[PDB]
Amino acid sequence: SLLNNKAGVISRLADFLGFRPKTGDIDVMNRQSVGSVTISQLAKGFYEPNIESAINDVHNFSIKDVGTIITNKTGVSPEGVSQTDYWAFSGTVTDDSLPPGSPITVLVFGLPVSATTGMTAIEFVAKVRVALQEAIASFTAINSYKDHPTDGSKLEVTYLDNQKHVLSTYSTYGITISQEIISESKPGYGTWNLLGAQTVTLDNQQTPTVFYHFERTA
Amino acid sequence: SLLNNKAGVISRLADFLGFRPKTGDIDVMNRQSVGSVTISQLAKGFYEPNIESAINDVHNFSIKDVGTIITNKTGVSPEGVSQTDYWAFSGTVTDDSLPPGSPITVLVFGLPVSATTGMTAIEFVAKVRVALQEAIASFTAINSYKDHPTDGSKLEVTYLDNQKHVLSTYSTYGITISQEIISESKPGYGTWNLLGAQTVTLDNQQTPTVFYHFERTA
Amino acid sequence: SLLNNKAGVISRLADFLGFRPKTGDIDVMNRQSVGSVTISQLAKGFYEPNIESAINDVHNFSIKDVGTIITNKTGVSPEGVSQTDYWAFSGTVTDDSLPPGSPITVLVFGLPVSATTGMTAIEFVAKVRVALQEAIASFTAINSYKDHPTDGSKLEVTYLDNQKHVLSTYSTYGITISQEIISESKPGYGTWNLLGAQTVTLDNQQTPTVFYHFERTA
Amino acid sequence: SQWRSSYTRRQIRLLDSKLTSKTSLEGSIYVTDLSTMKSIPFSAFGLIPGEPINPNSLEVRFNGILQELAGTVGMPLFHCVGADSDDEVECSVLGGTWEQSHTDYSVETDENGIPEILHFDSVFEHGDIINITWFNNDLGTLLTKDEIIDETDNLYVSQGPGVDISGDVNLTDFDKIGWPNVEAVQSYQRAFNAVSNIFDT
Amino acid sequence: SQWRSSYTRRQIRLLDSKLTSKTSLEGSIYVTDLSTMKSIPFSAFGLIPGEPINPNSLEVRFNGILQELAGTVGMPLFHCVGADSDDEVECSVLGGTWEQSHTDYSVETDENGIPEILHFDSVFEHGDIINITWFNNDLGTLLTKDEIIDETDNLYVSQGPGVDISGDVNLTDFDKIGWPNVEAVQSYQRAFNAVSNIFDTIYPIGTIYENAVNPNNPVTYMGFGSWKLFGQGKVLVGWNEDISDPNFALN
Amino acid sequence: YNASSGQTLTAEWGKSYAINTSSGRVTINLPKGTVNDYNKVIRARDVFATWNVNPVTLVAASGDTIKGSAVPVEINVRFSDLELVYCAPGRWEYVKNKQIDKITSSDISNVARKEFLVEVQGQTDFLDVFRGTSYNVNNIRVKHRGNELYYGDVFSENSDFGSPGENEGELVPLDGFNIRLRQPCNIGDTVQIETFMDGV
Repeated sequence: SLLNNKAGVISRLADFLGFRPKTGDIDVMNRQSVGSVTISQLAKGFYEPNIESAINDVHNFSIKDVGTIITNKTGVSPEGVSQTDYWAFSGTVTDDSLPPGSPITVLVFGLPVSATTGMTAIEFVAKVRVALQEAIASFTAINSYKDHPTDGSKLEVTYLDNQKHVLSTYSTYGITISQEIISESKPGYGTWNLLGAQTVTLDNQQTPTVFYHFERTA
Repeated sequence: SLLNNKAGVISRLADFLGFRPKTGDIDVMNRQSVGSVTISQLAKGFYEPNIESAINDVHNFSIKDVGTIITNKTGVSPEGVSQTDYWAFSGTVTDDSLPPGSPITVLVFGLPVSATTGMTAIEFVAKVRVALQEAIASFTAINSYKDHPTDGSKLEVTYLDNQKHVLSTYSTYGITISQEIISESKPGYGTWNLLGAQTVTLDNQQTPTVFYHFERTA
Repeated sequence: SLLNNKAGVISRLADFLGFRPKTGDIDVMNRQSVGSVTISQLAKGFYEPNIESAINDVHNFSIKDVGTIITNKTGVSPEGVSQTDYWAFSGTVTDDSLPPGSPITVLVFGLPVSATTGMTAIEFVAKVRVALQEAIASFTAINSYKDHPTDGSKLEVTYLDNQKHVLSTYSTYGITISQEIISESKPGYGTWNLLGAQTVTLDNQQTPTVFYHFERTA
Repeated sequence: SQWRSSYTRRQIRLLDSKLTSKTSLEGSIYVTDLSTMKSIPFSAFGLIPGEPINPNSLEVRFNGILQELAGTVGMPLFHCVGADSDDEVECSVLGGTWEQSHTDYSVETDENGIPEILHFDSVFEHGDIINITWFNNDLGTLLTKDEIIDETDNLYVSQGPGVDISGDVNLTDFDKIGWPNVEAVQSYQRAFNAVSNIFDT
Repeated sequence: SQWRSSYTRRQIRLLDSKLTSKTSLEGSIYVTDLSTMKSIPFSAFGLIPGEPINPNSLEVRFNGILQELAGTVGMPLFHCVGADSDDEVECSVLGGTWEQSHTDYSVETDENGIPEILHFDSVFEHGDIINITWFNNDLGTLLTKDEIIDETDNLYVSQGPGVDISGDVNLTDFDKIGWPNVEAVQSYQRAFNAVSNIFDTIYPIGTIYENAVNPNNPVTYMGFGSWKLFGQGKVLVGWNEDISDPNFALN
Repeated sequence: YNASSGQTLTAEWGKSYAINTSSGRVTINLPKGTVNDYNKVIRARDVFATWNVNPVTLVAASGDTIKGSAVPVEINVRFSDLELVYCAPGRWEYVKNKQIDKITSSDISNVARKEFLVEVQGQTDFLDVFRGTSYNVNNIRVKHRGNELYYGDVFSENSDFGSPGENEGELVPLDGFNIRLRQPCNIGDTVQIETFMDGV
C-alpha cells in the first residue's frame, strides 16, 4: 500500500499536510474539529483537514486572554522561561582542503561561522561571536549569546523560545562544538502578573490556604 | 544526505508523519512524550512517534474539563471567537476561452463558484452566494456568509473556527476577489460561563480586587 | 504548480517539515511565532519554521507549572485519563500458504502476534497475550492489557496516553480482530491534587458557591 | 547536431468536479469527480493514435512520485488484498462485504494488441498530475529453427501438401444452374492458407 | 558521422553563497545566491562536445522528484499565471505588478543547440540536487520463445483437442458397397497434423457427397478421398433402427 | 496550425503551414493512397521555431514511405521548413537538413573504423564486418598498414581479397557481412578494415 501511501504529500507546507481530524471534535467555537480545513488552505487549494489549523486551534485554546487570573499557592508567574546554554568549543580550525588561514564557514549548531584555518577554539569563538550576532540579528532560535567569562572557547547562549533545546556535541575542522545547557526553560506564555496573595480557609478546613493570583499582562 | 532525507515520508497522513518526540517528556499521563507512537498508527503500521499524537496530546492538555472555573479581573468569557470577514468582488466575469454567458466555475478563496461569462461582480456574487451556501452546507472553514448591505459585490463572511484567517486578493476571469477582514477571532474553546464577580482584598493590600469566575459550560 | 509543490518535503522528520508560522505571534516568551525555526533544526540544517517547534510551543503553553491551582465547582481532578478497551478476537488461525500448526505472525492493531495455524481465537489470544506483554514491555501505545474475564477471545486493553483511540475491526487468518472501547479517555496532564472545597458567595449573589482547588503535584 | 532520443513522455493534469470550469482537453485538462471514476481512459492524455507502452515496458507516474502502478500487476500480488472493505486474508468476505480486487492498486491497462485503455485505483487531492512512458517497441525477434520447426507439428496442425485440382467446375449460369451451363476448369494447386481454401475444398 | 552519447546524464549540486564559500566545480559543485539567480546556465553541468539531448524528451528533475521543468512549457501553460505578486490571471496588473512570464514556472530551455541556458524559476533549499537525464539511442525489449509461440497464435489454426475415433468403419469390399461388408475401426486418436486429417473427419469413409454439376470424381476438385458413384436411380431415405420399418429398418 | 487545437493534424496537399508545437505535440498525418498524382508538395515549417522544444511529429500513413522505413520522423531543427512532394516511385521527398538563415545542406555518409590485430596466423577472413548489419562493398577498406588493394569492379587474382568464407580459392563476389582475405597475414601485422556505410 506504500505506493498510494507514498503518493501522499505533494506540496509539503503543513497548511497542505493533511490531518485526520478528531472525530466529534467541537472544541473550536463549539463548531469543528481541530485541524479542520481552513479558508487559508482553501484559497491555497488544499481541501483537507490539515496540520496548520490543528496547531493554531490548540494554540488558540491554550492562550488565555489578557487579564486572566491564574491562581496558585506556589507563586511562580505563569510566564515562560527561555533556555540558556553554553556552547563549548575546542581545538584549532583545520581545513586540509585549503592552506592555513583559509577563510571557511563553520555551522555552529546550525549557525554559519566564518573562520580561517589555523584558528584555535578562541579565534574560532571570536568568529562564532560574529555568527551569534546574526543569529540574534536574524532572531533565529537564539535570544542572546554571551562570552563564557573564564573561557574564550565557550559561549553563554540564550534561545528565543521557552522550549527545551538539546543538541549533540560534534567536532568540525578540528573544532569541537558542544552545547552545555545552563538554565532550563519553563512552560508559559505571554507576560503575567501576580496580583498578590489571598489567604483562604477552605470550607471545613481549619488551616487557611494562600493563593497567588496571576493576571495576564500580555 | 538529502537522498535518505528525501527518502522520508512515504504515506503522508500525519499519523504516519514522524515526530522527534520531546526528550524526557512525561506530560502525557505522567507517562510518555508528546507525539509518541499510538495504537492508532500501530494498527496502521506506523511504528514511530508522529505528528498526529503530538496534536491530540497538547490538545488534550489545553482542554480543561467541563465545569472548570477560569478566573480573571477582566471578565471576558474564555470562549473563542470566530473571524468574520468581507469578500470584496469586482469586475465582470470574463472567459475568453468560451463565448459570453459561458457557465464556468470560479474558486473564491478556494470556494468554487459557478458563473457565466459576462456576469459583473454582482451577478458573480449572486453565484458566489450559491457556493457559500455549500461552504456552509459542507461546513468547510466558513461558518456563515452575509451579503454586504450596501454592496452586492462584497459579502460578509464568517469562519467556522476561532483561528485567524488572512487571504490574498486576486482577480480571476475579470473578477477581483479580495478578503476584507471584519472581526478578529479570539482565543478560546468550548462554552464558558461567568459565575459572577468576586471582590478580593489581597493579603497585605489595602485595595480589594475583583475576580470573574468562568465555569466551563462546554 | 504541484511540481515545486511536490518538490516539497525532502527529509520528513517534522523538525524538517515546514510550518507557515502564525503572523504576528508573540506567544512564545513574548518573542516569536509558534513553530519558529529552532537551534535544534538549525544544527540539523533546516532553516525554516517547522512543525516540531510548533508542537512544543503550544505544549509548553498548555503545561501549567507544578503547584498551580486549578479551581472548579465540579471537583474532577485535571489529571488525564487513559482509554481502556477490549480487543475482541474470533475464529481459528488459518494460513493456507502453510500447513496447519504453522507459526506465523499476526498484527493485532499493529501488534505482531506469533501464532500457529489452527489456533482458535482463544489460542490466538493466548499468543496475543505474548505480544501485549511486548506492547507493554516496549511501552508502545498500550498501557496494559487484561484477559477478558468471561471470554478468552477478548482482552481488556489499556493505552499509555490519555488520547482517544478508535480502531477498525478486521479479520486476518480466520481471526477477527476488533476493538471494543471500554472507558473513554479524559483530558488532562500531569498529576494534580484537590486542595479542598472553598465555598464562595459571589459579590451580589445570595448563594454561596463552592470551588475546588487543584494543585499540580506533577 | 543531436542524435536525439527514441521515446515519448505523456502527462495529464485533472481538476475535479465543478472547480475546473474546463472540460477534459487532449492530455491537457481532465475533469471528473475523482471520487466517482476510478482510473482514466486515455484519450485524456497525450496520444499518438497507437503504440502506448511497448508491453514489456511501462512507467506511469503521478504527482512527482515514482512507483510501479503498471497494469495492476505487482510483486506483492494482493489481487485479493485490493480489498475494498479491508478484509486481510483468504479473500473470504467478513464484516463489510469484501472484494477480490478487479483492479488491485493503481494502474491497470486492459487492452490486447496494445492497452488502449488503462485502469487505475487511487484517491488523490483535487489537482492531479500524471507522467507517462512510451518506449520504442520495435525490434526484438529471434531464435532460428530447430525448436520452432519442432514447434509446429505437435500443435498448430500444418498446411501439409498442396493439392492440384483438376476436377473443379464453375457455374456459367447462376439462375438456371448447370447443364448445359457449366464450365470445366483447368488444373490448379490448392495450398491452404486460410479456412476458405479448406472450406472450398 | 558522430555516434555521440547514447544516454549519459547530468546532475548538479549547489550550496548557496558563503555556505559553500567555494566556486562551482564541473557538474559536481555549483554556487550562487539561490534567490538572486533563477535558472542555470549550464556549463554548470558536465559538458562534452556532443550536442547531448533530444531537447523534446528531457528529464529535468530536482530533489528526488520527477518534475516537468524544461522550457517553462507545461500542459497547464499559464505564462499569464506566472504572475508574480499573485495577480491571478488576465495579464492585467492588479495589486502588485503582473507581468507575462516569458519564463513561466520551472525551466525555460533556450535557443539553438539544446537550451544554451535552461531557464528555471522556483525556490530550493540551499543544498541542491537536480536530476538531468538526457537519453540517446533507444530501448528494445527481449522475450524468449513466447513470441514464436504467442505470435503465431492468431496466425495459424491450431490442432485444438485431439479426438479418438470409436465409430469409424471401413468397406471390406469396395466393389459391392455396404453391409454385410463393413468393418468398424478401433479406437485411435486424430490429432490433425495436415488438411487430410481434417478431410477424413469431415468426410469419414461412407460419407455420401453430392456435387450438383460436377461429373468428376470428388478427389479431382476436392483433391482428397476415394469416391464411388452412389445411389444412381436411387433415393436416399433414412434408415430406421426401429425394425418395424418394413423397408428402411432391415437391410 | 495551433499547438492548442489538436496534438495532431492532417492532410491538405497544396496548403502551407506555420507550425506551433508550443502548447503541445504536433503529429502530422499526410494524405495517403495518392494514386498517381505525385506532383503535390505540402508545406510545414517554423515561422517561429517551436521545433526543438516540442518538435514535429511527422506521420506518413503506412503505404508509400517518405524515406526508408516509414516510421514517423521528428525534427529538432530549431528553424525549419519542410518541402515534400509525392514522388512517383511512391515516395515523399524530404529536403534533408534545412531552415531559414542556414545551409545545412545535403547528406553525410558514414565511415567507421575497426582495427583487427592479427594473431594466431591463420586469419584469412573476418566475419560480420562491423558487428551490426553489413559492409558497404563499393569502397573496400582493409589495411595491413599497407592499405590493401582494391577488391575492384572485377574480382581478380590481382585484387587480393578473399570475400566471405569461400571453400577454395576465394569467392569472386564480395559480401558485406563476412569478408575473407587471400592472406594469412601475420600475427601483429594488423588487418585494419573500415567501411563507407550508408546508415550508422
